[PDB]
Amino acid sequence: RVWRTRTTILQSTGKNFSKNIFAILQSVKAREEGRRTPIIIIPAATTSLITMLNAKDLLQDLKFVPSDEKKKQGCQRENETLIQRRKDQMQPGGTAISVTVPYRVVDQPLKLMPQDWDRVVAVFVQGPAWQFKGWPWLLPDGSPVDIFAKIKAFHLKYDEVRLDPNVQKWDVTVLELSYHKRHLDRPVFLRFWETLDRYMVKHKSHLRF
Amino acid sequence: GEAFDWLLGEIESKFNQAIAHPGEMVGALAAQSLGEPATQM
Amino acid sequence: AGILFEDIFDVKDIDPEGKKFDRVSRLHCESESFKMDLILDVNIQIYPVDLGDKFRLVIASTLYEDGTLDDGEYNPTDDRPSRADQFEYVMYGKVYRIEGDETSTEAATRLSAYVSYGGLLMRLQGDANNLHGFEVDSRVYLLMKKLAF
Amino acid sequence: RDIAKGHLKKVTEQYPDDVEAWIELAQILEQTDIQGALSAYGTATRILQEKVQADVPPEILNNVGA
Amino acid sequence: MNAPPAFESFLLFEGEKKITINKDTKVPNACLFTINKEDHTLGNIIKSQLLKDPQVLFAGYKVPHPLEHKIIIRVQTTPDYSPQEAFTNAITDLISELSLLEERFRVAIKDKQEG
Amino acid sequence: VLAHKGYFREARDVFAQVREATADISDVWLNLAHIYVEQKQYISAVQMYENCLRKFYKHQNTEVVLYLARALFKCGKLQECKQTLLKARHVAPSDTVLMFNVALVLQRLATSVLKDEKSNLKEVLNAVKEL
Amino acid sequence: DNKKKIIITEDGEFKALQEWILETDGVSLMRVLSEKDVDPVRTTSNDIVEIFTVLGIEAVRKALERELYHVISFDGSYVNYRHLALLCDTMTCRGHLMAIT
Amino acid sequence: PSNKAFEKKFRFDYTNERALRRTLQEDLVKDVLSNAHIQNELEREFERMREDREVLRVIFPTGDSKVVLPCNLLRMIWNAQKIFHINPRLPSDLHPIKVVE
Amino acid sequence: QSLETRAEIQELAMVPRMIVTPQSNRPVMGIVQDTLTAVRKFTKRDVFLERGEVMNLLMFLSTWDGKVPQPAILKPRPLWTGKQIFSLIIPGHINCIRTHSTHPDDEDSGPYKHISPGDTKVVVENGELIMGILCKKSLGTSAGSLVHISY
Amino acid sequence: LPERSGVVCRVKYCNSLPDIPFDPKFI
Repeated sequence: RVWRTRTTILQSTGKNFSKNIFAILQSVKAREEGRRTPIIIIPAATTSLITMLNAKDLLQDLKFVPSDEKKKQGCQRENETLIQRRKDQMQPGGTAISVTVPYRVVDQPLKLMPQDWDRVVAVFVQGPAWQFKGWPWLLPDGSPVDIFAKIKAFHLKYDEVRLDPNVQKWDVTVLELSYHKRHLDRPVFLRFWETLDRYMVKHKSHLRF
Repeated sequence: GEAFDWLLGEIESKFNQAIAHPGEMVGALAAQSLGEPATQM
Repeated sequence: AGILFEDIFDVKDIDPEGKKFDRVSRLHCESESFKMDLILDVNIQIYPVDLGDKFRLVIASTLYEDGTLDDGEYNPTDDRPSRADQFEYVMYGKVYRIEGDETSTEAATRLSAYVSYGGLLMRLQGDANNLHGFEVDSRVYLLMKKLAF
Repeated sequence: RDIAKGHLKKVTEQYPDDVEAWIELAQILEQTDIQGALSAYGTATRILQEKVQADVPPEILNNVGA
Repeated sequence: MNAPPAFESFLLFEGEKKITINKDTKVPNACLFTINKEDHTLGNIIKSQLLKDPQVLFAGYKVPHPLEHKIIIRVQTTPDYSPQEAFTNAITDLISELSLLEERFRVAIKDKQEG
Repeated sequence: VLAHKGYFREARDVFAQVREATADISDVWLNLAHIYVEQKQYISAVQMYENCLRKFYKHQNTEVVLYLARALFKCGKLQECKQTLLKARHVAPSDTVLMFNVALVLQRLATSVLKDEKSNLKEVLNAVKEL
Repeated sequence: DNKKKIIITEDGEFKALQEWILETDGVSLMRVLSEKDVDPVRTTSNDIVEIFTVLGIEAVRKALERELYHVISFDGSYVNYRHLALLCDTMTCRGHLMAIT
Repeated sequence: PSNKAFEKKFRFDYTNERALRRTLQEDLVKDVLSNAHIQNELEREFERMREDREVLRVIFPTGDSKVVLPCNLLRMIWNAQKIFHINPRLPSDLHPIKVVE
Repeated sequence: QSLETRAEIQELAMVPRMIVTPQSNRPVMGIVQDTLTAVRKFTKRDVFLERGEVMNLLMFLSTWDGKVPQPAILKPRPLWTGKQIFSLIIPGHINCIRTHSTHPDDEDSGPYKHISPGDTKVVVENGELIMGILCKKSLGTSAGSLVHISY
Repeated sequence: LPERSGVVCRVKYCNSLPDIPFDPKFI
């Protein structure tokens, strides 16, 4: 009695390949037969914690600066907040080198050109809905939800201040800043860039940077 | 380096809150901190 | 892609020190091609495994074959194609530690990547060329299937 | 053959002193479970030597060797 | 002296809404239904029925304080189906289930007696 | 045949099923390793060639050792490639292909040492001799 | 260990040494301290009144804080050193052992 | 710390060219390998810790390493590592002089 | 009986301001008595919950942000681990290492040091429970306990 | 453009059949 023969030596212990491989061959046979700009928001109203004048410190240097001194210093204004920033990013083989292409954060929204308006991906809110009047996606009833419910918003406030009732009802990310501990600012802004990057890469990666 | 700045900032912050507050009745606290465990003996 | 690792393992020992829990047991497996060591806690109640069982283990960074990078929240209603369709047992968890034979003079030849699946631990100990996508504090999926041979 | 394997397993479990049932089971196990076949032939050998007190047949020795 | 009268578990006061809906703020498509003067007899069936809805992402309930006659059921469904209708339907057809049970039990009873 | 036709994804799926069914066919490991090289997954391929050699051959199969050398070369591991090709040449010293590949790896190593100004005198003198 | 001698090794290890110590019933700290072969640096009475008469008010502060810590730490419980230091400072603020009576 | 352990844990030798590339980046290791001022500052810091060693050994004899202090440095460091995704497997940009100063 | 007194009480003697005591720098309020037994049983490695049971337990987190965590077991059936829900309770991003009561002393020396066989050695990172079982060692009124770190 | 000279190695996808099994015979 012999159990291993010329036929059984070639066979698998229990798996059948025919169904899987013929499907693969059918796919191959079918082939042989031949069968971008993104956007983000900020508040223009001058009582806001982030302003058109200190914005580039908060977002570029990841450094909080009271606007008090910025106007007291006589600081001059940009037409809008668009950065061509350097940040060295690691290749899938691990070597880091920086590359950037237009991002626009909102500072003077109604001057915006027809090409750009509907680009919002993430959004810095002040609170009152009048901040968005005339913005596209604003619902004709005056409701801004088509922006905030589909887009990851941001709102910059002091840690101590009781959250704004519109913002708390709205789909907006709160950022808590200290009055006196300047060192705690950097991780907050890092969290901002983290969340913004998550959003851009998951939902607006096809937009160009 | 980015984290090292933050750590030095946190160490002073957490240290300054640990400072004894003027007005603290440390005598009453000491008396209670010694009298309370004496009840468990 | 997003497949951080993948290999055929065969179970060499179940809870060698004796069963510490009822619904969870250790699998002391060794791989066949990359020659990896593996300690894995499986819910032995829903997914019973025996000694000498061979299973395909595919620690993946995401479940979408297009590699579109999930966001870690649970939502069962989704028509997108998922790797879970061709796998029997699927876990989720963080990598919480990576450990090798590092020396002050040269890098590690071997790495042990630790993963915690919401409490069930794992340790994938191999050589320092396989465990490269592993980076502490990052989500990973275990995607394993027993082999009908 | 799988049915026979099941029946002989029940037979050997009910009557472990039946040498023939152990040998027949061993002959079936040779195809898929070498350790099971060895255990079956070893049991038959043990029963023959200790209880029948007869020498081991050459066929069993050959099969154990294989 | 401070015993509440037993009726307060089911009798409606002046102004009490039988049910109050409030949108939940932390996520889209999620509401909080607050039943006044109700308990686990109504909370477990609605919670469980909501879970059979394949379009219900989250469904569950709590009694904010057992001596408070208020319960909170929370529902959150896919964006293409409001929680309101999720609740409405799960009761629309839960009523049917109980009527179907009434009809089937009534026939089983008449079938047992002299049958 | 699918791999030879260049349908490496489909061929991978076929060989992956075969390896799932049996661990004892040497050619299945080689075919998988070849696909890993073609998919530029050199780190995995090198490991499969080494484990294949240790598991199925009681002697150094020069064709498999050459495949390992090819993977190490594409991986940029020129030092390991040199040593692997020398191991193959020690077994089959008359094979001009092994001699050619050794000469090529030596030239690449010298080219690298000479291209990078960080290289010291002992290194550069060795590179000159290798060239 | 607090009753064992502890002396640093040349390589820096603390290396406690066990030495025969005599634990008396009754006290005469000054006479015992002056006996030859008695270590005058560590020998102590565990009796604060003796400490005041033999080593003075500051020595009293230190000795009182240790004995009070000893009783309060016997069952293993812990009290922050602030409360012991404050109590011992007040009991010795006026240069004499001010009883809490 | 023993005499040998003190060096291996707190010296920060600046002569081993190979190791510094493991811990620091390429634009830091030539600053610590060529600049004499940085090496002198690092040696002064080491002498400072060597003196603090003797200070601690006279403050806490008996090797009582446990202490009560305001900020939990180990935990704050750990919070920092998790807040910035430090990844303790890459070379860090923290130039040593920034730490000493 | 006056705002000046209510304010003083609210800002000096309010209960949460009294969690940590100057007497011994440790907490004096902790997870104690029955709920400590329940949380020990709940944080074991072999505790699993259905969607139906977790979606009900999350109803009781006040500070929950409303997004159900990805279950530690997705197939063959969605299953959440006890530690997974308990991570939702731990506030912010706490980082501490504690040891469960039944931790073997000879475990930190041998292998399985960072992967404990018995699920001892509580490890909480980034505000999540990575390993361990909670008991008085990590939730009680003891120095370095989890509530102490939280405070 | 001159193709950068690679390692001279022809990749062969093999399907070598196993030797015929002359296993010991059972009686």
